[PDB]
Amino acid sequence: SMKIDVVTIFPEYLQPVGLVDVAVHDLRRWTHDVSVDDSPYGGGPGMVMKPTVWGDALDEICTSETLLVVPTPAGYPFTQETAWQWSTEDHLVIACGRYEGIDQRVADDAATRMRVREVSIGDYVLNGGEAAALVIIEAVLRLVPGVSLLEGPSYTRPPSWRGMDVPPVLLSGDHAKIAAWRAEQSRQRTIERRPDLLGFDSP
Amino acid sequence: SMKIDVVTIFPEYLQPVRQSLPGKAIDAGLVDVAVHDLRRWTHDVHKSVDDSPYGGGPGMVMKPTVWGDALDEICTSETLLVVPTPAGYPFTQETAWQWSTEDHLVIACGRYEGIDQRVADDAATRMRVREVSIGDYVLNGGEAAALVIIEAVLRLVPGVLGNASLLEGPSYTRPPSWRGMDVPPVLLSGDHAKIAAWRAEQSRQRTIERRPDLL
Ligand SMILES: N#Cc1ccccc1Cn1ccc2ccc(-c3cc(N)[nH]n3)cc21
Ligand SMILES: N#Cc1ccccc1Cn1ccc2ccc(-c3cc(N)[nH]n3)cc21
Repeated sequence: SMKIDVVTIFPEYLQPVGLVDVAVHDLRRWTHDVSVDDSPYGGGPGMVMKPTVWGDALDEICTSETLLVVPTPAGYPFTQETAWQWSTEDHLVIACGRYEGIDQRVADDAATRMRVREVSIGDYVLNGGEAAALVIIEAVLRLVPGVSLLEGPSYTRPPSWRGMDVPPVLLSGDHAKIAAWRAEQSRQRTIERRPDLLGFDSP
Repeated sequence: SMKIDVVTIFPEYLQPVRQSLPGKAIDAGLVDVAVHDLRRWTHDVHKSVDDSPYGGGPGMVMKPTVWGDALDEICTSETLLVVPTPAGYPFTQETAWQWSTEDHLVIACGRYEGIDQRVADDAATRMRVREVSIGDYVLNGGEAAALVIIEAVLRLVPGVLGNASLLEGPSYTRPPSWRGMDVPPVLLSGDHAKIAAWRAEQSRQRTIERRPDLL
């Protein structure tokens, strides 16, 4: 059983979402004035989300058992290992930022009462945490109980299509030769596309 | 001026993209994102898009015949065909910059255990094809990857999304004190050379702790 709460100023973006419940919360519901952001101390472009509104939202939503997940380009890497680790958690809260990010004290304050993970889902920049939340939720939930090397190419019928043949070994019924061909394809694809996974220099 | 076509058996998954597009960019003809149900190109009454893998194994593989027809209709020789896959080349910020000046992206979203490899291989004989991974984790299908790619690319196209190496360090804003934590005094010092040096050291420390691979 897992509960996931997602906090965002764009709850609509999360629409693409019994052993797991997912709830989406509008951050603005915790404002009192009739502004969630302000200019950065020390200068710089763009705006930063104020800690005040976040603190009130997280106070209500989180407990000491919560794993608070904060997407950010500056985070620790979120990998399949991370997804395995989080798949056995009772409660994930995903705090989705916008603008140029969230005041650091939100995470620092939260870490005084719960576990906090600032994470990056890849080396590119999004406009906010929502797309990262969808990625994290998908990668985690498919591993929940009750639900290295790159994969090689896959094929299905027909055996010949547009004059292109399925590799004959896959039609041979020889499990050992198929196992070996697939292993070779995987290691070949890994060296070509992700040499770092095998301990070699990146392009 | 960019056209993006997304092909998927879950067209509603792409709803957040069409939502996050400012009307001004659309009416200025800067961008157009269209989403297509793959089942429109199925051949049978059961609208089949998958079939068992040659060589055996778990799960299912998406049929080449259906994808071939869809891409034939949607793509041209000028198309950059983007195919998300856990086994792809890494999609990075550099990739996003490169793709941001393309006239036509087509994103082919797979499900099940992926798409028959002949689809990409056939397409590559008449257009540019890019099999890409967005990170080292496994999704259920290509749609969340398409969302990430579209957002990372379109935020680099001037005026499209409303937005205007070492890791970035921490950021702070009002109030100067909150739950017992003060904003680092240096940021309020008005010594802008010192602030830059402080920020640089924060970046260096954070990169060491979180991403030593970058050093
Ligand atoms: N933060 C930040 C930030 C900093 C500088 C420029 C733009 C942004 C946008 N942004 C605001 C919230 C937020 C959340 C997560 C991502 C994110 C994660 C990955 N892996 N890429 N992008 C980005 C986010
Ligand atoms: N392919 C495949 C596959 C292979 C084995 C197990 C599960 C899947 C699921 N799947 C089907 C389509 C598809 C597309 C993109 C991703 C994807 C990309 C990143 N960076 N992670 N996951 C996954 C996709």
